[PDB]
Amino acid sequence: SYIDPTQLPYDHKWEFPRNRLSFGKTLGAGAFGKVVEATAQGLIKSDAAMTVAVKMLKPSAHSTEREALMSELKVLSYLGNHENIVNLLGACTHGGPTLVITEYCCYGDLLNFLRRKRDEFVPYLYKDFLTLEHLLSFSYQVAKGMAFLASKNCIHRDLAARNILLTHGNITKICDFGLARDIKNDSNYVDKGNARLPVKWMAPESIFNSVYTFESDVWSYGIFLWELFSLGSSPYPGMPVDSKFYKMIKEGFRMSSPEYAPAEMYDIMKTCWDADPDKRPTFKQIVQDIEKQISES
Ligand SMILES: COCCOc1cc(F)c2c(Nc3ccc(NC(=O)Cn4cc(C(C)C)nn4)cc3)ncnc2c1
Ligand SMILES: [Cl-]
Ligand SMILES: [Cl-]
Repeated sequence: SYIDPTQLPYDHKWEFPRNRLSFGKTLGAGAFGKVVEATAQGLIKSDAAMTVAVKMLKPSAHSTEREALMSELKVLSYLGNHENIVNLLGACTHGGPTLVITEYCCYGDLLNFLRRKRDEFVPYLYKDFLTLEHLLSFSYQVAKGMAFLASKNCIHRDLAARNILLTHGNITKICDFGLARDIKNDSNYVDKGNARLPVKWMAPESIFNSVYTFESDVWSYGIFLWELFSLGSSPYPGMPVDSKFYKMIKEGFRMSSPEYAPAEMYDIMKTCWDADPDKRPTFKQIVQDIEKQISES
């Protein structure tokens, strides 16, 4: 962390009346928070309703979780809108609990989308089959969103396919479910000290020294590329997170290329996984690299 989210300002232009929201089904829930599908009336200039996503806390939440939701709102307001990120539509900070209104993404999280599309995947129609072209586009859009986050001095800390949403026209949006994810029952989060952490996506310096940087997010992006080109497989298959796992990461063990990864995409993964953070590429360098790969395709 380079910037203190609590000190970031919230623009009151985002303020929306909560009585103009109609809550539907829960899209995701954790121990202290949830994301609900909702209908927002008067969000559009004309008298028309629109589907939105609303993040809110559960009655189970404490002062820490209340501050974390406000900190998330300040970060979203500070960042402003970007094509490759879930965008803020509004918020409710008066007359009740904090509500954060973000855009609805019709295809949901990228991880479940890849798992659902896995069997009909075509490397190279009405069928809407997942292709290598879509995977390259997804890699490019996420690198672009990450380059923008880096440019605003923001560290994601939990970049993974599960924190990517898919919307209209195979458009990816970096998100953070955070408290609206049941990390206690998610096998992708491991007990490490007093926390439940996504260890298989974390850079060694994050694991062993609690250091989160622009470079540690780059490491996670490399893990994300592995998930993407394996069509939603869990990283380090058959390897539990134990003493042997930590020893192997420290001693230089790295995953082999996934079945559908082009050699140039696996080259990015290897550089993302450099033990030296200074030897890893920046998100901007990754964007330029993928750009070249797409044009040459
Ligand atoms: C087949 O699928 C059917 C549709 O299913 C869904 C499921 C969902 F969970 C959805 C969803 N959830 C959601 C996830 C995260 C957040 N909040 C943030 O990301 C806030 N944020 C953003 C950041 C950084 C800038 C990256 N940090 N915090 C808000 C909402 N949203 C929209 N549409 C969804 C659609
Ligand atoms: Cl509850
Ligand atoms: Cl609250």
